[PDB]
Amino acid sequence: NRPPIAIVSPQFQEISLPTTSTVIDGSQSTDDDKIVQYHWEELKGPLREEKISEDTAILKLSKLVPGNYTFSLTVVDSDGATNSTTANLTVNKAV
Amino acid sequence: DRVITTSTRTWALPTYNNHLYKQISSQSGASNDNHYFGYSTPWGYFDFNRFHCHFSPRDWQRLINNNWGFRPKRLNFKLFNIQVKEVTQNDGTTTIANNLTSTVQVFTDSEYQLPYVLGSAHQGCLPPFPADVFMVPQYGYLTLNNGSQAVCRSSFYCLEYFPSQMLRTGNNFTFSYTFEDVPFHSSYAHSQSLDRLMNPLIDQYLYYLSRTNTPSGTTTQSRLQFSQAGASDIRDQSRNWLPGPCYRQQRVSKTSADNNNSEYSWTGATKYHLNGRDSLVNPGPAMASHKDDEEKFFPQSGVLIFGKQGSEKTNVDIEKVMITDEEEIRTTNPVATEQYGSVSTNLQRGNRQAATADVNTQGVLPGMVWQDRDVYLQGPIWAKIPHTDGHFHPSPLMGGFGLKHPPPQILIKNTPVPANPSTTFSAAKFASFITQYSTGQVSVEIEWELQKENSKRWNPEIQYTSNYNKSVNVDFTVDTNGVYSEPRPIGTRYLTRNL
Amino acid sequence: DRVITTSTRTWALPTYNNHLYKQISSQSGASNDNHYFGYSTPWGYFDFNRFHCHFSPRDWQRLINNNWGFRPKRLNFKLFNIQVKEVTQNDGTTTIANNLTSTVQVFTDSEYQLPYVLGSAHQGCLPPFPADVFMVPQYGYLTLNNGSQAVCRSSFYCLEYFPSQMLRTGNNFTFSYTFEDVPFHSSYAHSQSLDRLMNPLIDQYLYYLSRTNTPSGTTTQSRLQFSQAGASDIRDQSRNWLPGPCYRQQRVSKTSADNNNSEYSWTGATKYHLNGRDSLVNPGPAMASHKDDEEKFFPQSGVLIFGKQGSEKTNVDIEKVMITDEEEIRTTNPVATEQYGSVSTNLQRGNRQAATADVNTQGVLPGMVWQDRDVYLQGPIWAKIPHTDGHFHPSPLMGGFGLKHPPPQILIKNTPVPANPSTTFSAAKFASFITQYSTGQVSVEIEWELQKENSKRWNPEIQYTSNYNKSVNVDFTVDTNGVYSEPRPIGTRYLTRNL
Amino acid sequence: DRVITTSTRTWALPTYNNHLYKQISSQSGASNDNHYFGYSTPWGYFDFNRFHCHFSPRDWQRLINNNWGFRPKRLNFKLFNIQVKEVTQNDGTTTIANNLTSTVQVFTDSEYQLPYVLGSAHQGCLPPFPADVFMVPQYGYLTLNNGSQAVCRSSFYCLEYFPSQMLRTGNNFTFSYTFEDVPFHSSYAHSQS
Amino acid sequence: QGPIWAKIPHTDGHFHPSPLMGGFGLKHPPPQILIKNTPVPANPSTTFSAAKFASFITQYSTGQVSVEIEWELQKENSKRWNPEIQYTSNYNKSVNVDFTVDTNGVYSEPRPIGTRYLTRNL
Ligand SMILES: [Mg+2]
Repeated sequence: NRPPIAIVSPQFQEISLPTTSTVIDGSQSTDDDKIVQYHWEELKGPLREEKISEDTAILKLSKLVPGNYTFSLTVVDSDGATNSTTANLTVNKAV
Repeated sequence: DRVITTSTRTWALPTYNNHLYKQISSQSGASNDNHYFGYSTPWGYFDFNRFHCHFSPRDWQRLINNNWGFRPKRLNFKLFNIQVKEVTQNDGTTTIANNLTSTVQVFTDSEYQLPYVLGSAHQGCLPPFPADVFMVPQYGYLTLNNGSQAVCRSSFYCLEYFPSQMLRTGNNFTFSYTFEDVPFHSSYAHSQSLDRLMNPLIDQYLYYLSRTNTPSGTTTQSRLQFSQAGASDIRDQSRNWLPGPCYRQQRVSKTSADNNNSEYSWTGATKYHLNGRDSLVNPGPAMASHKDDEEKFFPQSGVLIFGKQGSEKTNVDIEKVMITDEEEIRTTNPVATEQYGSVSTNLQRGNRQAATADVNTQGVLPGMVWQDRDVYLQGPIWAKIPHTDGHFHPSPLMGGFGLKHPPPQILIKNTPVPANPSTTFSAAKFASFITQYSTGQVSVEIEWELQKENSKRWNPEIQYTSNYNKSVNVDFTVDTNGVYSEPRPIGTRYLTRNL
Repeated sequence: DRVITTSTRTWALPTYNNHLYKQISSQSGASNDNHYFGYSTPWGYFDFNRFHCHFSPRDWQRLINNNWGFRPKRLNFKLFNIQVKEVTQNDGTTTIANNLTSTVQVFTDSEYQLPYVLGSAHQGCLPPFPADVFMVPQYGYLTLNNGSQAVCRSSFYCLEYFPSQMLRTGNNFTFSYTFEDVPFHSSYAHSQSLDRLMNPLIDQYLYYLSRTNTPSGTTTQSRLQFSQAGASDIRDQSRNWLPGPCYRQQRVSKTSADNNNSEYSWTGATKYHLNGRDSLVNPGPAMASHKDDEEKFFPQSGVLIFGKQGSEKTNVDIEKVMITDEEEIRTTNPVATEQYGSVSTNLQRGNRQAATADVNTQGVLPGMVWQDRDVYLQGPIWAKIPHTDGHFHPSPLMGGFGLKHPPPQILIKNTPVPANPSTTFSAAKFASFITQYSTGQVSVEIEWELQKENSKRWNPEIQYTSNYNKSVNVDFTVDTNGVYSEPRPIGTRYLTRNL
Repeated sequence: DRVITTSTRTWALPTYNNHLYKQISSQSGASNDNHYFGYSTPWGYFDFNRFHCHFSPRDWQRLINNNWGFRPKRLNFKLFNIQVKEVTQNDGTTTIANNLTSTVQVFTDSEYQLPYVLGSAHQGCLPPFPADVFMVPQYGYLTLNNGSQAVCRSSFYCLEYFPSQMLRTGNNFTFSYTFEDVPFHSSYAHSQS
Repeated sequence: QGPIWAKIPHTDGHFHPSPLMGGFGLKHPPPQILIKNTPVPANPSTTFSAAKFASFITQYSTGQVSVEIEWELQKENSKRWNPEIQYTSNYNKSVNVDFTVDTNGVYSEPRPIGTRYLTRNL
């Protein structure tokens, strides 16, 4: 079989305060057979406690402080094949 | 109390799949929500499941300005003046000739043994304008899938297995069908709202809690007080009924600056989750599109959206589509973009205040009343009610008549005609054919039953009418190039009735 | 289109309660959810409310591999070859003798005046294997309770008040009953899912919002765009129907390491709250046990769980039980352990993003379709529909036929026979009796109506079949000690139909 | 206690042997076990002697999971919507046209006077899948041989000698046959040895 | 996918005439139905020639053929207690469905299906 392809709707999130919650969609990820696992991971970002690291298709980020973020989405095949793709998020402080 | 529509059109049927049945799937890679597995067949089928394949715009106006209801009674379907043409290309030229010996096969699935695909709003009916010639659509269907793969209960249907009728030039096909007893569609709006059914002159004999605390020196004190509601506190009246069910939709504006600058076409959509995959609810349960004086807002996926003439297939701008709106039912059904209401969440007491919550989803409750979605001139007529153990109020969500035994699928295909065979036997499957296609006339005649309007109201009603001013083109007409267009969606609720 | 089952068994009826009616309650101390109040009676009753009391395993296979539906039509019940035995113990020895003068009393509650207890999945039916002899169960019932105490509306029924039939050796009892018109059970799975009923070859004429913002220089800009859905965006298609209702259950794994290390059998259970007390919902509304390829998961209390032969009563390990699974209905019903879908929660605008929420509870909505729970060979046949003003879709949640007037309770008891009375009158209640019990044959004959399978599918279907390989024991047979066992639960959905 | 199967297919019949009857043999050299002598004819024949030319797989399953036996009772055979095409090649191109005047000859050998070749598991029946179009097989037969040579009792059959039916476009052919009493096939295994 | 019948050879003696490949041995099997295109001569010379005509107009025929067979059945009537063996499709997922056409329109029969699933005693 062919390995899955990870897809993220927004790749340049531009959300500033007071808006503290954005969202990244990974439900568009596609592969010949079906995807059996979704895995989100924050590669970098503002040192804080509220982390997600969840296993859902659509990622919901809340309580986001200002700074730069980078999330890596990893999807898994029914055979075990995987693929990853990165997402960018920027949270600016009010003006 | 009866109106008979009759429509004749000219169709062209090519040979599909080169006569083969093929397995089709999303096995090229898709999202979990987009995976499928099914079969494309070599057959074509006849689709006349839209009101405009039967009613001319003037007929529609006559129907909606004068009737409170209508429903289909019977239909007669015909195929005649059939002719098969053989196409041969030599030296980069095309020659077409008539074959009086070739046939066309017609299978009418009156026992509903094949997957019913009419009822899924597909594009391929008899054109609304009678002078248009149309291509008959290819029949295909889907079965169970697990990703892009099939499972054991997945079904494969071969249509030749069933007995069909053969037609050669000169032969004609007739089919008569009777619709089952179905409720009349309600072609009227209500002149009263559910929360205004009382007599505004007389107070109620019943009481309601009108105050909870009262002045006690310098501060308040807990004290329950009751009042009888009259016209001044009309919101507090005791009532016997509740607004219909709801499944909240997101709200978008026809004014691009009123909307958020992000991608929420999917992330903010109202969905249903079935066997691991999400589907958009569209259009969901019948709800009002907007509340009074907010005509610019509509439910993200809560209304039927038609395309204007010549509109493309993807990422078309809002000026290319005609967004319908169901503001007529706002008298009984909740507004699609707001909460159904509010409900208590805790138990109040001396040191705890009453808390409440919005209810964004509301299943049917005893005492609920509602109106179903409206039908349009360019919308669906019927849908087959799924064959299940239970189906609550089986009125197709896109609008129309839910039928147990809908008009059967009428499938048609060109009989294959082998090209020159070798002179030595070969067990191999025949793969060379004489190129051809058929064409002919099709006429559908439906008898509709009507409920004549009989209003005793004094002032004049609302009627659908053409705009009396001057214009470059007339609505529902052909332009200077011969192109027919439908300028707007025409609903069915002009007349009024009280609740 | 008919199949008649007939079952004969040998029963033994002891004297219960020593002929007394006793008040029973939880008055020894219990939780609020476990309190009760009722009466144990001296009567026994006949229970044949399981499919295996009528169908042999082979009969069941014949039924499920060939029919799309079936429902009960009539029944004939008999008691014969009755014999009463008197037991006398002298010098630590037991002597049993026949009494041709003693009787047995049989009361058939055809007017439903007594609390109906059949329909609560109790263990005491005619054994599935015809050579087993069974003890007739004791009849008891519950009434209203307030803690461990009764209230004024609490009812007390004395069965002698009603006219019964007396039977001595040689007398026999016959009873015929006709079932009311009830829907056929659906013994088939669907070969199509609700979200895949479209023709995958043709696009829809309707549009849906496909994009909300678009590139504008270096950033995006709000802009609504629409598309017509075809096969590549099949999740966005406009549909006419919705999946059935849901009441979310927790998910547990048959693999102990996949589960949390805590006690949530109750704290994490799906419950209903009635008059101050909680009850487990089990099995609740018909839902699919798991989504594709997750056969190891099941609803905490969403499926019927049978015990393997010789399984104990409490805290039995998972290898001792047979967990059923309703994956067949996943084509129309939601998966029991996931959300019904998602719904909009706010109103988006320039400075506010669209927000959504999962719906873990969903009452019926117009346009919803669903399949009821499957019946099993070792499961319930019918249940009495509660006598209430309203009851939506009265299909017993454990599975089976909901009946207004179910087969009546047939109660039986040994007539008391006083031991040697004193020779001087005493008004005191007689408390010394001659020890005895009765025994006899019971035969139940049910006529079932069938809907023969008539599939026009081309490829072969799924059929229930025994495993063709070699084995130490044959399934649904007796072992080397004479013990009969049912190795697995056998459902009824093998054949397939389309939606 | 009855099940009726029905199968319709589209066939193509070329002209065989260029209309000639030819003597055929292994006279080009063969082993003693492979020698033969016979005739290839210009005729084609219809073969529906396989269960899949009548039973769909689902039908077969319905039959085998529910019956202890079955046997054929009667059959009805039809030929219809016949059309003859004439092929003319000019300047390296192919043109096909319809001839409503030409015929097709159909001979049903109900008196079993010709060598019966059905029953030798040959490949040319109505395809199992109903949408397949098949070429009608050429009829040929063998007679007595002594090596690659014939002997005096070797028979030669000319099919035109028999009376056949002529069919032009529009004409159809029907034939009904009743099977003789034959034992039921045993569709069951024994549970005892 | 096997043979239905065979013609029993016309001989003086034939012990238990059940075709060895399987099926129904028949004395008078369904008759051979032979068919052929009538020859149509091409342009003949204008002077008589006794020689055999060897030039023909190239052609072929085509049409529909339908066979309808009525079969008699002996319904299974087992009084056995445990369940029998039945022919069944494999309930698991697969790229292609058995006895179906593939992505190119090619029909295939994946395995041979016999007729002996049900059981009787000896
Ligand atoms: Mg893959």
